[PDB]
Amino acid sequence: DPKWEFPRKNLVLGKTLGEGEFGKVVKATAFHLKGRAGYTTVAVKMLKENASPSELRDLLSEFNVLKQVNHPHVIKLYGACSQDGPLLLIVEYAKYGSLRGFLRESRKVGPGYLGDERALTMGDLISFAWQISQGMQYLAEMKLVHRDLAARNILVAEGRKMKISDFGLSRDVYEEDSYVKRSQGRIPVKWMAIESLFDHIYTTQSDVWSFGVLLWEIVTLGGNPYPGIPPERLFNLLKTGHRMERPDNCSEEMYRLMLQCWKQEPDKRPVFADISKDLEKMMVK
Amino acid sequence: GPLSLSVDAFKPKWEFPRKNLVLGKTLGEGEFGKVVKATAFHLKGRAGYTTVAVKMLKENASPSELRDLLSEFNVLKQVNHPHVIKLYGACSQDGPLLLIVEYAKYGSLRGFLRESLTMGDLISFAWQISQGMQYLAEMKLVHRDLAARNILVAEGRKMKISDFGLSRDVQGRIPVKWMAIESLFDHIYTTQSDVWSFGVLLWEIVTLGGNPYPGIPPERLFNLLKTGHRMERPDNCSEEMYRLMLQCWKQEPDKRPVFADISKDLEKMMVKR
Ligand SMILES: CO[C@]1(C(=O)N[C@@H](C)c2ccc(-n3cc(F)cn3)nc2)CC[C@H](c2nc(C)cc(Nc3cc(C)[nH]n3)n2)CC1
Ligand SMILES: CO[C@]1(C(=O)N[C@@H](C)c2ccc(-n3cc(F)cn3)nc2)CC[C@H](c2nc(C)cc(Nc3cc(C)[nH]n3)n2)CC1
Repeated sequence: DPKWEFPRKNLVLGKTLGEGEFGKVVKATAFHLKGRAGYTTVAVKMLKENASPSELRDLLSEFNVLKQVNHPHVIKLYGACSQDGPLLLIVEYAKYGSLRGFLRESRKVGPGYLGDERALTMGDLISFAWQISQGMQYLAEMKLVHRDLAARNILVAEGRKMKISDFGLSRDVYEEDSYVKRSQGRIPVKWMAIESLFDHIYTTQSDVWSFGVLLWEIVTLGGNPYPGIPPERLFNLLKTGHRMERPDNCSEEMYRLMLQCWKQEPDKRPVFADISKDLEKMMVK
Repeated sequence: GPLSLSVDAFKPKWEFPRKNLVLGKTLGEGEFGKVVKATAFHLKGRAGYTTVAVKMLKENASPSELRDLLSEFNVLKQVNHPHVIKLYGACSQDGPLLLIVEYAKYGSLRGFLRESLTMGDLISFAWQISQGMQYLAEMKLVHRDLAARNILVAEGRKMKISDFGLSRDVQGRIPVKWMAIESLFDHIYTTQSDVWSFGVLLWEIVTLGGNPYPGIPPERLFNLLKTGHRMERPDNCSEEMYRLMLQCWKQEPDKRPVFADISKDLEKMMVKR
């Protein structure tokens, strides 16, 4: 595609920001990038030499999705180097890294959580959730289930701006408002809705479940969900009716919103436009 | 679904009591799971403590990971061969799912070779793997993920085939650089695609844990293999051995050798030394 193909000579790759088993994200710089003069700091998502067909299909799918979606709280695609070399995916540089990493740092790093850029209040945590909810509102409007919504997969940009990232597992759902796969999914079990885990059904309403898990991560400052519980235990735990308890540092109003997101029946959960309104009513109060 | 049924089913011959397992140091770990050394008291009617390896999931494990671990348990109950990694059992009643397997002291074959052995030792390793694969092929088991990282090196340098989480009897998460051409283009996995992968494993042995297709990205390999290209003859490799690699990488699966032929070729190399 000529609108997205970037000259490889103009990209210069730097240090590794982080790494999986099959791929990595490196800090980079790009010369003469989409009208800009000079160099621009960017992130490059790419595969390792041990890459599977599924990892390659997912990186290709992330590229496809990112060409079609533009939102202030969705990570911005600049382009790709995809001829005479490996597939390099050029995306916006979010300076604070993951939301999980950012929030876990605020425990350790002063001024820290307080109930400018390192001082956090409950007001700021609600704001972060609201930004992500606004991005998911838009992504649900585009007929697009993210599936892997979690605090490790949100990035934190300049001005503490939330950027939904890691679109490799996201699927189109124009067909039937649902994505169903026969085989087992690669979403971590502790972020999955009950119908996704048991029945393999992924909708906007299972992204609402996952968002509920993200809310819990946000208020506990990057907590590990279902702490100490093996992931195989989630099948029986969720079926019988159990959900994560109210974390210390969380209002009744916020916990009701979490419990709403984790209703067994997906029609009884709130849509992303309602979630945005709840968080607005929390903010103003 | 399939996994909720398996998990529930999974929760006597293979149930090891948790109180007799003492987990030791971590041997290594991926994103979603780890392998730890342990001591097992009264393991399968054996006196005292037996050193074992324990595979457990990490707490961000997916359904895919959990299925693979249960699938490995399912496969390893049906197989017993000196060059396949032995299952002793599982802890399923007391906390997380622990899979208890044979302990091989030197780690992965890839890691063993990268530390480094004569050409006779290298040919002996390829033969052992080929023997275990001849056994697996006879048991109707396609391994799928044959590679030097998925072979373990036990005491006396005995090769153990391992990592049975992706094996199937009779989308894709096997790395592109080890997959057969019909696997790449048609998603077909047979004994003859294990042969292809063994050929890549054979290349890894003679290079002392080399990275296959070095400086070619996996995305470009599809069209290089389709057109006819293969890896050239590596250094410290005979004409006889390279010919055996090239035949494992024939496009048509019928033209590739079976594992009896491979073993027979390797038996004929060692007797001529
Ligand atoms: C959560 O993401 C990180 C990580 O460790 N990811 C692992 C788990 C990971 C797994 C698979 C693959 N794959 C990449 C592929 F192409 C395929 N898989 N890459 C990485 C940790 C945070 C890191 C980062 N740190 C800082 C300080 C800034 C920053 N800015 C960014 C990052 C981006 C994309 N834009 N701007 N990113 C990015 C990588
Ligand atoms: C290739 O295997 C190692 C590794 O780092 N693997 C990573 C990449 C990895 C990924 C996923 C999971 N998962 C485990 C799960 F349950 C799910 N995923 N575990 C580990 C490196 C070698 C290490 C080892 N070192 C030594 C010195 C000895 C040794 N002996 C053994 C090992 C066994 C099984 N029996 N005896 N093993 C075992 C782990």
